[PDB]
Amino acid sequence: SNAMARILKTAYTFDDVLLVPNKSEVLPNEVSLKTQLTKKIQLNIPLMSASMDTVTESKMAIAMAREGGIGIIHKNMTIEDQAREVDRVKRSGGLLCGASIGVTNDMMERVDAVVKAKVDVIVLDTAHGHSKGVIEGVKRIKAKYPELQVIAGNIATPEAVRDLAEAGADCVKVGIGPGSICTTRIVAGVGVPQLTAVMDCAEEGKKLGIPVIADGGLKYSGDIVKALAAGACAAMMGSIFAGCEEAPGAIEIYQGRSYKVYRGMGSLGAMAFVPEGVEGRIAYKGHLADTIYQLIGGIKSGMGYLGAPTLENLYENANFVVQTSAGFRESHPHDINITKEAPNYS
Amino acid sequence: ARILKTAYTFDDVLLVPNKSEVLPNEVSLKTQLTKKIQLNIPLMSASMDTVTESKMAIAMAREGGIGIIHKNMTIEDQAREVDRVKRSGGLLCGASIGVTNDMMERVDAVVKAKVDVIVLDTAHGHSKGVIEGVKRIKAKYPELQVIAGNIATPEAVRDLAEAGADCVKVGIGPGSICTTRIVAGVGVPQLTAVMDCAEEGKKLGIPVIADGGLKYSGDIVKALAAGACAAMMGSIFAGCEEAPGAIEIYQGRSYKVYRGMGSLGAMAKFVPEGVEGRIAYKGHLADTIYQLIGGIKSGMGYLGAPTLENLYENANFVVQTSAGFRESHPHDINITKEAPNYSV
Amino acid sequence: ARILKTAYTFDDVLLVPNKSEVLPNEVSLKTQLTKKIQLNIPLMSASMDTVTESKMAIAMAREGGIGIIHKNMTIEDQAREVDRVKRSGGLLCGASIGVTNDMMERVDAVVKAKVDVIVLDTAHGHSKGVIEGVKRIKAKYPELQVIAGNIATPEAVRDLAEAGADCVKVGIGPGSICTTRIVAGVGVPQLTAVMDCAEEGKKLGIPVIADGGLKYSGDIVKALAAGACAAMMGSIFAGCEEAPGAIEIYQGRSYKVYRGMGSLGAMAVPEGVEGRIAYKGHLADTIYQLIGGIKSGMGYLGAPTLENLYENANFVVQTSAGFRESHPHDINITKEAPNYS
Amino acid sequence: SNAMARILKTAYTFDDVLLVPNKSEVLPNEVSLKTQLTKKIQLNIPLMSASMDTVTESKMAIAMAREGGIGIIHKNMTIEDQAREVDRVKRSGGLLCGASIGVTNDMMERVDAVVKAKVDVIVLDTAHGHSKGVIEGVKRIKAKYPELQVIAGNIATPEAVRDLAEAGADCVKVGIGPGSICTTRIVAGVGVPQLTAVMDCAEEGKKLGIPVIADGGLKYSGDIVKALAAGACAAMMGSIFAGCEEAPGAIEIYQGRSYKVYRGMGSLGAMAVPEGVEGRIAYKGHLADTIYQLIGGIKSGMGYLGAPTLENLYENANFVVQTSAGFRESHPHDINITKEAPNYSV
Ligand SMILES: C=C(C)c1cccc(C(C)(C)NC(=O)Nc2ccc(Cl)c(N[C@H]3O[C@H](CO)[C@@H](O)[C@H]3O)c2)c1
Ligand SMILES: C=C(C)c1cccc(C(C)(C)NC(=O)Nc2ccc(Cl)c(N[C@H]3O[C@H](CO)[C@@H](O)[C@H]3O)c2)c1
Ligand SMILES: C=C(C)c1cccc(C(C)(C)NC(=O)Nc2ccc(Cl)c(N[C@H]3O[C@H](CO)[C@@H](O)[C@H]3O)c2)c1
Ligand SMILES: C=C(C)c1cccc(C(C)(C)NC(=O)Nc2ccc(Cl)c(N[C@H]3O[C@H](CO)[C@@H](O)[C@H]3O)c2)c1
Ligand SMILES: O=c1[nH]cnc2c1ncn2[C@@H]1O[C@H](COP(=O)(O)O)[C@@H](O)[C@H]1O
Ligand SMILES: O=c1[nH]cnc2c1ncn2[C@@H]1O[C@H](COP(=O)(O)O)[C@@H](O)[C@H]1O
Ligand SMILES: O=c1[nH]cnc2c1ncn2[C@@H]1O[C@H](COP(=O)(O)O)[C@@H](O)[C@H]1O
Ligand SMILES: O=c1[nH]cnc2c1ncn2[C@@H]1O[C@H](COP(=O)(O)O)[C@@H](O)[C@H]1O
Repeated sequence: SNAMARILKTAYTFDDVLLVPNKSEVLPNEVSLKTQLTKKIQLNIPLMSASMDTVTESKMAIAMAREGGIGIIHKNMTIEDQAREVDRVKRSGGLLCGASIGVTNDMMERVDAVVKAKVDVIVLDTAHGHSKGVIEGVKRIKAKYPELQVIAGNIATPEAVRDLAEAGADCVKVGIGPGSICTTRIVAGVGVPQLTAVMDCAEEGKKLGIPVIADGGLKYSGDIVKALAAGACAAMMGSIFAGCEEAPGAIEIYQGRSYKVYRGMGSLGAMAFVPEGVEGRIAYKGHLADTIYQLIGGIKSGMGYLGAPTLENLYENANFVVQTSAGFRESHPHDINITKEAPNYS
Repeated sequence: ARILKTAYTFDDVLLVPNKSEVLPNEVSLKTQLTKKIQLNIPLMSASMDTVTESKMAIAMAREGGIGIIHKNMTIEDQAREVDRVKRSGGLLCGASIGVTNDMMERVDAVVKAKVDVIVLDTAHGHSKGVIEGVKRIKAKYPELQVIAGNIATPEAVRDLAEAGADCVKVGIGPGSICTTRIVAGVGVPQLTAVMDCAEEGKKLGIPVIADGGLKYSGDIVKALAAGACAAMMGSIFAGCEEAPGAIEIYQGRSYKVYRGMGSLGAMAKFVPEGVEGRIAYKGHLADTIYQLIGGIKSGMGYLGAPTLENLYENANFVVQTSAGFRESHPHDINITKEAPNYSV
Repeated sequence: ARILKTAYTFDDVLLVPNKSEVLPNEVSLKTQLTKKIQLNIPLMSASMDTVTESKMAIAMAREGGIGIIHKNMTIEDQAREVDRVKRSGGLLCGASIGVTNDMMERVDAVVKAKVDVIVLDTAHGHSKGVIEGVKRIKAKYPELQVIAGNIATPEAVRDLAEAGADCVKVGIGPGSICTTRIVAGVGVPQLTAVMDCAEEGKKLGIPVIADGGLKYSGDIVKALAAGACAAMMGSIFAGCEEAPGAIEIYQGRSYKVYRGMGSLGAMAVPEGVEGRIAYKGHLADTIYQLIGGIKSGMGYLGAPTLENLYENANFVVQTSAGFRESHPHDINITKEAPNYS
Repeated sequence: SNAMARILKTAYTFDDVLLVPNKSEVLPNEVSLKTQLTKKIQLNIPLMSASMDTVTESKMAIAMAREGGIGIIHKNMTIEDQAREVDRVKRSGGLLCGASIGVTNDMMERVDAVVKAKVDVIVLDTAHGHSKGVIEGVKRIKAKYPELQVIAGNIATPEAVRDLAEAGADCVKVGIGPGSICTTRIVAGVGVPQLTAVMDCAEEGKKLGIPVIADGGLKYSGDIVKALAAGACAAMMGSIFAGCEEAPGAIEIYQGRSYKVYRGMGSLGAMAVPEGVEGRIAYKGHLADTIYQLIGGIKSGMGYLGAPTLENLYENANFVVQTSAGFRESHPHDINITKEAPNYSV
C-alpha cells in the first residue's frame, strides 16, 4: 500500500556541495568584496577573526581592519583589559573594532566599558544564542544603547534568526558545532551541518532584512565562497588565522616545524568542568596579509566563475550541487605526489 | 525480500537546537525504567562478566542509575551479588536471566535476594523462548519487574508487551564487541531501532532501553531524544575501577579486559557472535558518570528541555553525511591536551 | 531568667541498636561538608596552633578528611601553608579567619593560594562581627565556601545561614582545653547543642559541624547520629606526629603540647588552658581506630550511610551508674587497647 | 709547556661491565645496605635524590629520608624558600636533609639560612667541581662552620678527589656528563664514562678516607650495584625519581600515558649556552614502589656476590667487560614481551 515513512532531512556542510559555474562577463579583478556587516557597518572584505583568546586581541584586530575586515576582541580578560584592547585598535587610525560579551551578571558593565572605548559592534556571544538570556541581553543592551550595533549568536535555525531580530539584533551569527576545535556535537549531540545552517538562516534573514555571519568550519578559500553564496554577509574564522604572526601566543618550534597554540573557548584550558572544545597546535603561517591575500584571490576567482560583480549578485545567482565522498575525492587533487608547496592548498 | 528504508545509527544524525528557557543546571534527569522503578539518571551498566558485578552495581546505584548483575556465574553466586547491593542501602539492583532449563531456579534465587528487576536477556528477544519465559515469570511473580530483550522492531515491542514485559531492551548488533551483524547478517542501525521501538512503546505504555553502540555523551542524548527511557553501556564502563577484572599495564598504558558475552572466552566459562579485547583504564566510575551527565544536561539545555519527556517531545533530528561527520568532530587540529569527554 | 531544659553531652547518652543488614566493612562514610565540598570521611582537625599546620592538613586530606590551618601566623605564612597543601596533589584544605581589621586581606591571600574552604572562627559566632564578616566575604567571593562559628543555638544557625554561611560549626565550651563555661558561665552541653542546631540546619539545608568535646570513637558516632555532617577534633589529633610541636620525653613517657587558642600562651583574661597529652604516633593509626569504631556503630544502627544514621537514631539517657556500666569495670586491665584509654 | 695531547685509556660506563658472581653464604634478605655518606652521616640505604627542580623539594626529601636515603633540596629558589624547604623536612621527624649551594656572590648567605634551618649536609654543586671557585668555597664554608658536612662536586678524576679533600670536603660527588638530560659531553667535548670515573675516584677516596657519590647515568637497579661495587658510598639519581608522585610537577596525560616533566638544571628552561635538555618521562606512582624494586635488585646483587655489607661488596667485586653483543645477551632477547615487569622496561 502507501507506506508510512520517517521524515528526516539531510543537512550539508561545505564539503558536501559545489557551486555551478554561471555565464560570466566579469574578471576576478573587477569584482567588489564590500559587504554590510550591519546596516550601519560596511566591510571592504567579508572576513572576520574569531573572538578567541588564541585568535584575536588588539594586534590581530588592527591587522584585520587594515586588510579591510574586522576582529572581535575576546572576553577572556578583565573588563578593564578588554576596554584597553578595543581602545588600542580605535586609536590606531579609526579602524573598526568588535568586542565579545557574555550572558553574565556583569554583562552591562562590560558593555559600558567597551562602549566608552568606542567599540563599533559588540557580539553577544554564547554557546546557545536561541535562549532567553541572549534574547533578554539584546533587549537590555538596545534599550540602553539604541544605536550600538549588536551581533547575537550563535544559532542554527530560521526561528532563531526571527527571535533574535525581534529582540533587536542588527546581525546574527550562525554556527553550532562546526568549529575545528569544537566538540559540542560530540558531547551534547546537537548542531546543524554548517552550509545548510547558513542557507536556511540567511534565507530568513533576507526576508527580515537582517544579515547573518557564517561562523566556523571554514578551511579553504572555496569554503568561504560557498558560505557567501549561501547568503552570509561575512565569514568568521578561528583556525585559518590562529597560526598567523598577529594572533596571540608564541611561535613554538618542534622537530623543524613552527606552531602556534589554538584552542576552543570551551576547552578546559580556556575555561580555567564539562568542556565543549579541545586544545592543540596548528602550523605557523606568517603574517596575516599573506593569508588574506590567498583568501581574497580565491573569493574573487569563485565570483568570476559565477559572473558575480558583487557579493549580493553572488548570492542571487548561485546554484549548488551535492557531491558524494567520491566526488570529494575528485574535487581535491588526486593520484599525484605533490612535491611543491602551494600557498592556498595543503 | 524487500529493502524497507535507510536505517541510521547515532553518528548519522544530529539534534537541532530549540529555543531554550532552561539552563543545563535546571534540568531533571529522572526517568521511569518501569512504571514501578524510577532512576535519578537514565544510565545502566551492561550485564556482562567484564562490566557489572556487585561493585559496579553499587557504584551505579549510588550515582542514580542501575547495574544489571551478569549471569555467567552460579545461581548462588548471583543471588549473593544481588544481596550485597540491596543490603548497601536499599540501592536498586538488576539481574540477568537466560532462557535455560534452570531459568526459574535462578529467578527464585535473585527474588529471594530482593532483586528489583530481572532482565530476561537473549541474543534474539523476539522469540518464543523469551515470550514464554516472560509469561512463566509473570505468572509466578506477577509484581516482579521484568525487562526483556534484545529486540529491534516495533513488532517485538508489541509481542513482548503482550507477554507481560514491563520494559524492553533494544539493540541487535550495535555493541562495540559484537559481531552478530557480520556473522549472521542481521541487525538494525541503533538510532532507527530506538526511534522505531520507543515510538511503539509509547503507544503501549512500555518503556524501552537503548542498549549498545554508545561511545560519547552526545550519543546518549540522541538515544534519549529518540524516546528511550534509559541507555545501557558496556564499553563506556568496562574500563572503570569498579568493573570486574584487574588493571593491566602494557607499554606505559593501563588497560582492562572487555569481551562480548557471545565471544569464545565468555562462553567457555562453537560459533561466536562477539570478540575479546582490551580498552583503556578510566579510573573511578564517578568521573565517567560526571562527564556523561554533564553532556546530557548540556544537550537538554540546547533543546530547551527541563525533563527527558520534553526532550523527546521537541527533538528534531537531521541526517549528516560523512563530510558532516568530519565537521562535527574536531578537525584540522593537532590535539595536544587530554579532554575528559573526548578522545580520538 | 528561665531554665529551658536539661542539656546533654556525649557521655549522657547511648544509641539504641537497630535491625541491621550491613556489616561494618560494607559501610560508606562519605559526607557533604558543604553543598560543594564532599569528604570521604567525616573528620576534621581543629584550627589550633598545636593541631593543624600544612603537615597535619595534608595527612588529614590523604585520609579522606580535611584540616583547617590555624591563623596564629602572618597572612603570608598562612597562604604559604595553604599553598603547600594544595600543591601536594589536589588535596582539600581549609584555613581559619578571624573578625579582624585585616580579615579581607587574609581571605584574599588564602583564596589566592586556592583554599577550598574558609572558617570564620570566633569565640562567639552568633555576633554582629561574624554575621557582617560572612556578608562581606560572600559579597566579594560568592563561590567561596564559608564555615562560620562557633555557635550553640538554632537561632544562631538561622542567622548565619541567612548571612550566607555554607556550613556552621557548633560548640561553645565543650573543648578539652576550654574554660569558657567556667570563666564566663556560658555554653550548651555538646550533644544537645549539636542535635538542636542540626535539626534547624536540616530545615534550612545547611550542614552543621560538631566541634569539640570528643574523646572516643563512639562519641563521634553520637555526634553524627545527632545530625552533624562532620566532627572536628583537637585533643584526639594533637598527640599525633603530624601536629605541630616536638615530642617531649619525661619519666619514660612521650608527650606533645596542647593548648587552647584562648589560653595565655597562644594569645602571646584567658578562656583556655595549656598542657600536655600523650604522644600517639602517626595520624593514620588514630584515624584507622576512629573509622573502625564509627563503622561498628553504623553496623549496630543498620546505617549503610550517614544520612540514614540521623533518621534512624534513637538515644537513651544514662545515669552516672549507667556510665560506669558502659565503661569496662571491675577488671584490672593489663594489656593496652588501641581504641580505649 | 712541552706536554702533548694524548689518549690515556679506554673508560667504561655501567652498560660496558658485569659483576662476576662470588661464592655466597648470604641470602639477599640477610644483607645490610647501611652506608656512611660522610664520617658523621649514616644512611640506611645508599640512595640519594638529585638536587634538581624537577626531582627534589621537601616532599621528595621527606619521602627519601623515610625510606632510609636522603634528598638534596635544589637551589633554583630564593634563599628563604630553600631554608623553608629544609625546615619542613627537619620538623617532619628529624629526618635527614640536604641542600644544594652554588658558587655565587650570595653563597654564604644561602649557607647561613639552611644552617639555621638545621640542614645536615650541603652540596656545593657546580658543573666543574675541580675548580678554584669550588675549592675556595669549601674552604670558606669549613672555616665558618667547621662541623657542617659538605659534599662537593661534580668531578671525575682522582686529582679532583685529592684537591677537594685537601680543601676540607667531607665527601665528593662524581659525574661529568653521564646524566640522562645532560649534553655536557656533546657540547663541550668533556667527561669521563661513569663506571671508570667512579672506580678511579673511589680508589683515591679510600686512600684518603673520603667517600664518593656516584651521580648520574643510572637506569636500572643493577647499575646501582655496579656503582656501589666500584666503591661509591651512595648513588644519586634524577631520572629514576623524577616520575614519582613525590617529585615536583603535575601529572600530564597524553594519549593514555601519564608523564612528568624532567629537565637538566643546565637546560634553557631551568635557567630562568645550555648543557641540558628538557622533556618528559613516564609517571611511576609513589616513590616507595620504586625504592622497593631498587633495593630488591641491590640485595639480589649482593646475594650473588656473597656480600653481607657494602664494604664487603667493594672489597670482593670483580668486573668483566662485555661487548655490544654481550649487552644484547644480557638484556632479554628474542622474546615478544607481553607483560610489564616492575623492574624492567623497554
Ligand atoms: C561555543 C561554545 C560551545 C562554548 C564556548 C565557551 C564555553 C562553553 C561551555 C563549555 C561552557 N559550554 C556551554 O556553555 N554549554 C552550554 C550548553 C547548553 C546551554 Cl542552554 C548553554 N547556555 C548558554 O547560554 C546561556 C545564556 O542564555 C548561558 O548560560 C550559556 O551557558 C551553554 C561552550
Ligand atoms: C548477544 C549476543 C549476540 C550473544 C550473547 C551470548 C551468546 C551468544 C551466542 C554466541 C550463543 N549466540 C546466539 O545465542 N545466537 C543466536 C542466534 C539466533 C537465535 Cl534465534 C538465538 N536464540 C536465542 O534466543 C532464544 C530464545 O528462545 C534462545 O534460545 C537463544 O538461543 C541465538 C550471543
Ligand atoms: C573561647 C574561644 C574559642 C577563644 C579563642 C581565642 C581567644 C579567646 C579569648 C580568650 C580572647 N576570648 C574571647 O574572645 N572571648 C569573647 C567573649 C565574648 C565575645 Cl561576645 C567575644 N567576641 C565576639 O565579639 C564580636 C561581636 O561582633 C564577635 O566577632 C566575636 O569575636 C569574645 C577565646
Ligand atoms: C651540571 C651542569 C653541567 C650544569 C648545571 C647548571 C647549569 C650549567 C650551565 C649551563 C650554566 N653550564 C655551565 O655552568 N658550564 C660550565 C662550563 C665550564 C666551567 Cl669551568 C664552569 N664553571 C662552573 O664551575 C665554577 C666553580 O668555580 C662556577 O663558576 C661555574 O661556572 C661552568 C651546567
Ligand atoms: O570551545 C568551543 N566549542 C565550540 N565552538 C567554539 C569553541 N571555541 C570557539 N568556538 C567557535 O568556533 C569558531 C572557530 O571555528 P574554526 O574557524 O573552524 O576554527 C569560533 O568563531 C566560535 O564560533
Ligand atoms: O558477544 C556479544 N555479541 C553481541 N552483543 C553483545 C555481546 N555481549 C554483549 N552484547 C551487547 O552489547 C552491549 C554493550 O555494547 P557497548 O556498550 O557498545 O560495548 C551489551 O549491553 C549487550 O547488549
Ligand atoms: O582556648 C579555647 N577556649 C575555648 N575553646 C577552644 C579554645 N581553643 C580551641 N577551642 C575549641 O576547642 C576545640 C577542640 O576541642 P577538643 O577536640 O575537645 O580538644 C577546637 O576545635 C575549638 O572549637
Ligand atoms: O643540565 C644539566 N647538564 C648536565 N648534567 C646535569 C644537568 N642537570 C643535572 N645534571 C646531573 O645529572 C644528574 C641526574 O642524572 P640522571 O639520574 O641520569 O637523570 C644530576 O644529579 C646532576 O649531577
